[PDB]
Amino acid sequence: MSGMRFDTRLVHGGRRPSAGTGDVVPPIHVSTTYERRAQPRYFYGRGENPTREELEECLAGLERAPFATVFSSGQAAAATLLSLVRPGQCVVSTDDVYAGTDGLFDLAARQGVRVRYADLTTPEGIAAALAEPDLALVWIETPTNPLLTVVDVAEVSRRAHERGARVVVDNTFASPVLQQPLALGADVSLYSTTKSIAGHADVLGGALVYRDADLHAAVRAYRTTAGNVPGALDCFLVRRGLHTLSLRVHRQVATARVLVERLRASPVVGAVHYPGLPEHPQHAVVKAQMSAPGAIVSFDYLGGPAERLLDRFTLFTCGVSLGGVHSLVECPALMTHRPLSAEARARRGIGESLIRLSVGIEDPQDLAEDLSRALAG
Amino acid sequence: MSGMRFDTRLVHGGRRPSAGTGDVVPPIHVSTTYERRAQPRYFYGRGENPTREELEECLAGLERAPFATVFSSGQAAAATLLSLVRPGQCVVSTDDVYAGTDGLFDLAARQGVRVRYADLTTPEGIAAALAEPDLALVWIETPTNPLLTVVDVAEVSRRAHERGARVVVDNTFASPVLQQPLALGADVSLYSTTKSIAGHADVLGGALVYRDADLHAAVRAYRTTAGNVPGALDCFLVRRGLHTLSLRVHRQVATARVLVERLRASPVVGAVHYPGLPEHPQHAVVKAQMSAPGAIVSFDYLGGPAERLLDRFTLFTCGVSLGGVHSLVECPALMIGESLIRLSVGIEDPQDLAEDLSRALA
Amino acid sequence: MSGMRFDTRLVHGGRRPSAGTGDVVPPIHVSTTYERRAQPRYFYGRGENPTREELEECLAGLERAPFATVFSSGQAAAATLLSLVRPGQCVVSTDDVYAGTDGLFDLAARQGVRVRYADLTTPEGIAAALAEPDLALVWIETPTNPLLTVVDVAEVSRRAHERGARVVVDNTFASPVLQQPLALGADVSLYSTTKSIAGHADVLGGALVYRDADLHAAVRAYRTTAGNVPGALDCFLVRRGLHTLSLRVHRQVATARVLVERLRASPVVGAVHYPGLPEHPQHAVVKAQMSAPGAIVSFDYLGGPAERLLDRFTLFTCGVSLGGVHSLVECPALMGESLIRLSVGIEDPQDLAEDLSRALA
Amino acid sequence: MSGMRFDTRLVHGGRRPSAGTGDVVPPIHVSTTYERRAQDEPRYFYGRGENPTREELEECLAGLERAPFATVFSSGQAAAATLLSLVRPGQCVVSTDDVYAGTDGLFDLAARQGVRVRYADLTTPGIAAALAEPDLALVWIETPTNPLLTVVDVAEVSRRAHERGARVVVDNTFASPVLQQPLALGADVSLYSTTKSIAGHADVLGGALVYRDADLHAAVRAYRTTAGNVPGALDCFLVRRGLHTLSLRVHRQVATARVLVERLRASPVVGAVHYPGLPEHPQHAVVKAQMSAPGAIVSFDYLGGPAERLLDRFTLFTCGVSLGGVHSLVECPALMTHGIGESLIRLSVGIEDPQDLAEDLSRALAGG
Repeated sequence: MSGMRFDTRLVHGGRRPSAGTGDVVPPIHVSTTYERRAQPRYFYGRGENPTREELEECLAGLERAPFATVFSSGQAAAATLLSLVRPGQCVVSTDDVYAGTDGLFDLAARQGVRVRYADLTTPEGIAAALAEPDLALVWIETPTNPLLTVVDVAEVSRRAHERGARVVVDNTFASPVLQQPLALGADVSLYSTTKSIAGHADVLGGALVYRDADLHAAVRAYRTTAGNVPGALDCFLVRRGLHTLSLRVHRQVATARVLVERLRASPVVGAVHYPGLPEHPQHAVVKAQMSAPGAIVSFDYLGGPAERLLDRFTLFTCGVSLGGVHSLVECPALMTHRPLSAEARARRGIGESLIRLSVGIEDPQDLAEDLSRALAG
Repeated sequence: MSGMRFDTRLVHGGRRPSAGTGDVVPPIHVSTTYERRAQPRYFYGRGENPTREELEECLAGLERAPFATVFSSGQAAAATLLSLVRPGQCVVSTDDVYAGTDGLFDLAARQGVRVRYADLTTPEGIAAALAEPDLALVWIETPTNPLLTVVDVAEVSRRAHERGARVVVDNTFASPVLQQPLALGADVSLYSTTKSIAGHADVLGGALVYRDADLHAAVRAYRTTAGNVPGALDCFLVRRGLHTLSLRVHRQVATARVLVERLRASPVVGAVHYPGLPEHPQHAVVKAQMSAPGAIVSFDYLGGPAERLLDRFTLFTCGVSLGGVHSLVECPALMIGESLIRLSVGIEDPQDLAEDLSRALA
Repeated sequence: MSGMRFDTRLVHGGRRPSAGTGDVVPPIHVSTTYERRAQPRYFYGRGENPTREELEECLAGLERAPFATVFSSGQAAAATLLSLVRPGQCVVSTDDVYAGTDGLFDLAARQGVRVRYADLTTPEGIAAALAEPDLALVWIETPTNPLLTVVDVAEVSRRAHERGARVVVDNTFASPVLQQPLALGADVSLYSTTKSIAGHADVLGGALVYRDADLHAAVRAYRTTAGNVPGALDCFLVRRGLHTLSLRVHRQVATARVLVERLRASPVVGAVHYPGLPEHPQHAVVKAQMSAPGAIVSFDYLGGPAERLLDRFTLFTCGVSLGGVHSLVECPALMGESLIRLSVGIEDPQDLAEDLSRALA
Repeated sequence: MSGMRFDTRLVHGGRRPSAGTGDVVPPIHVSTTYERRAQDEPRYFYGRGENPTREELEECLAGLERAPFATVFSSGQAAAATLLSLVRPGQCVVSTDDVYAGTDGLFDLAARQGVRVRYADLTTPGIAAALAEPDLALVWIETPTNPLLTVVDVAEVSRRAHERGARVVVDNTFASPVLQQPLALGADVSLYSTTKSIAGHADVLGGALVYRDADLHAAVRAYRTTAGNVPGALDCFLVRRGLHTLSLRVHRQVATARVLVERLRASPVVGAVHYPGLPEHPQHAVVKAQMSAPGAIVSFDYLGGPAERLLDRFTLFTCGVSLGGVHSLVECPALMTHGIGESLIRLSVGIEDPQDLAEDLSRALAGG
């Protein structure tokens, strides 16, 4: 795939043509076991599988990276990377990370990993955070959920590498269509492929994309031992969804922009959060590192109880997750951030009436009409 | 899905709620049999299946039609419709029809059906064609393969209905994104969903979309008896591909236009066939019945035997079929001049495809 | 697979090695299209598919036959075979065929095929039946549904071939574990693989198994033109179920014998139909052509409306189809008026016997 | 499934009715996301946490051991990793010396987290010494062992371990719940690679834990959700589908293994033959007390020359690792997976015809 552009690699990356039969779509390798005398690289499915390898080759290609490793889930990918941090070492992350990531951070702390939360949006926040001794890993999620703030990956990576730390970007929100963490200076891109990469809300998966060969050996050794491998049929569905990733993301972004303007015009809407708004507090950073501002929107609803707003949607689905072809709506205080106390949410800037939209690929006018009907301004 | 626009119907058409569990993507119904005391519409998988029905509901909705029936393949859909023509009756069709369709025509002829091929692009061709006695079915493929000629569906349908005949359009090439045969006056839209509807070259399927309730009973009776039904996992894959149909088709068309301009400037290219060219012999009809001119292109290669060109592609795949995410190239005569080449445009980067095409031609 | 016994062929028949990777289970070929320059037998999925071919090789091997062809369903396999009969020619069939088969016979008749139903259990029935002019096909279902009548395949085949007719046996009920129609002299074995061959009630399929090369060309030409091909994922599920076919059938038969003993001892049961009973009117034929008497049983219920009996089962499932791991019960007249049919699954025989007894009570 | 016998539970365990349509085989729930307003009782939020197809498989597995809980995983390793994650810094795990290589791999990781791992001989009243360890949290029993097929008395070790307050897990992958019931024997957890005989068709990876403790249940589910080592729905469907025929396959495999053992005992190029069913097996009394049949794994010392040459001669047995599937497998632990001689050979007996398998084995042993 040398010289081929992004949209071509989506279709042909890892597409091994089939010797003898010539299948355009590679066959699905379900076998757990391999005949030793018929080859000698394939021994057992937990360690080796061609369908899985083809997906990894495709993902790596999307970032022009030498390596990728896929997992049973996004959580499993994060767990694997975090497992490389030793007791006594430090991970610096931000406060507002994905609840699952925080869940993993809690597990790591109980094994003696130091987790330090920080403000990575200011020079003083960054300097303070990276002053931590034995700093092993800087964990960046950008844009963040659900307030959609962004962290300057290139700048944090520069400062972090001065301290000898590894930098990972959870790039699930943006996808490699919109953001290229390795090109920005990060060491690892982390994905829940469950979201926009597979894109059809019908399979779980995770991925790490990176360039370091020692990291590659460590990641592969842990996956084989921990056994957090995806099934071949799952890899097939992720790979199949991947073909249309740039098509889907481009449509989702265009519709999100339309919905943001509807929200700004509604009398029952307060603050509107979107990386693309000119008045976004980190607009220069968004423009510098995202080719488009994404398909997630959040806003403060002023018109009455959030539960009633959620009940009025007839096209948007009320549920968690994001990135899929079906548009979704949730209220973080009632759903994704319900386990937190009201005081914890207040401290994080997550109001009771904050609403989050994940824009799918439905007709933008249908989505706009459903939103207006629900808002009932 | 009333009031919902096309792209919304692609995502939510037939997206039946799961009571209790609340699944957004409906679960895949693989069971061949059903407990009778637990219900009473479902008896046996060949007759009834919820996953298959959801796909049919989606397809019917894309044409705002009351009925759709899916099949194990496009050929099976065609066979089913053709089975309704009785011995002694006549089918009139476009001359360049799909070889499989012609294969079916040969079978029908051996059953006492009269098959007549005709030029349906002229008023004289149509009048001559539709003068056949016992005319039961007019079989229109438009645009045609591989010269991409176009037939006026509304006009042929008007004349055919005066003779009481049924009109089917094989709408595989254009897809319902670009052409709406029922809205143009046809009685049936026929699809190989194997091509652009499923779109990922990993499943076979067919479909009929139509409005007549008597036709519906006959089509379903034949499918149940002949058993040319698709599997549930196949319906799942077709339905999954359908979500992105308008995304894929719009991209394929945009890139086809880019390739056509590259072809027109190549000195080893002669005639270029594409419904979107201003000088296309039926361009007025294209503008009237297609919302965009499609993703299939054909052209005369002047540089020698087609094999010389075909061996040089490094991104296009040399193989048959069309409509998929992977770009395909073939020589119809090998796989209509000896050096006529047909392109099926996929969703790769247009500049990569244009470079591969230019490299092969040079 | 030469020299390998039946149970081995179930596991390794058509199990083509994967060059390079060495997969023990062959990978699933979903691709509809093939690169021409990368080979040249594979052009398009409706015509050619390695996963489908592997299943066909396995099925042919189970009857030591050169050819097999699989289809989207048992009905499609039957329809394909029926398409070879010309208007004006005659098909002779057993009177007790599958309802779907009767549906196909009606379709064929509306195209000018003559269908004659006959008693193929007596010498006079056979002689009368096979006297039809232009006899093209003799259609044997044995044991029959739902009365479990049995037809002597070797004898009918002998007489039919004298008349130049082709003989097909619908071998769905028995499966190739219990009955081998080609070895008995028939020309074609027909299967709904939907039933015991796939065995898990989760995929539709059909198959024809035969030896004639001209028939092969005709069958494949029709399948390609009619497009009644199965998908690769479906072929995968059928092939996967096939591994355990003899294990499942042996268990089902053993349990069926226990249930038959229960039925015969019930005061609310009249006639009991089962090929293995000494008093079955064709028991000598059963002993000569079936290695075991099958897993299907039917009987007359005398205790009241069939619906009342059906409602009382708590383990048997009330539904159509047969051959699967789940035991099924149906009333043919609703789905004599009081005839009940059992399809025995692989549950514990004592659990199934208790359920049947509670229901009859 | 109350009152139903084992073979019935294989077919109907977890076979949840489909409201409205009445599907006999439950539909495959592939959706990762769930509509919140569509649930009378809100149980499904997100696929990593909840999935009906996965739950039906778990319900079936739990039912096979008459246990209240089961949890399935992306692999056997992931099931083991989950259980091992619950051992805290400062605590001790005691294990059978000859454990599965992957289990040893996990033990190495745990040791780097401040867990003390002690290997022991649990076949002799070895047990007392082993269980004298301070802070003993977990006793890890694999029985029969691989590849020498020695057996550990589960009830006895469980008795001694519980006096010390330790948890007892049995890796029951080799025997399967058809032949051995660790929870009925006194253990706290049954651990499976369902990749092997439970799925049985060598076409899906999976793992499982089966247990009774509700506090354990909460911890195991919390870890699986956070670590994300969950299986896909299509994989659960394939494991569940394979499970239907589990007792049929195992009974056949055992019968054929007994035939092969007799063939092996008659060979001039075979030394020691290892099989739990042999009368002279050193733990024969324990085998009879805790296994309903002696299993489908056989190993033996090959005396005829280099093992690599022997492996090349099989034409029906497949040379490869893993076990329990419908296809018979052969390996040489010293050359492949690993008192294990250079010429020790292990057979995993499949469901092929016993006479075909015996002839292939005899042909390979004879050479020529």
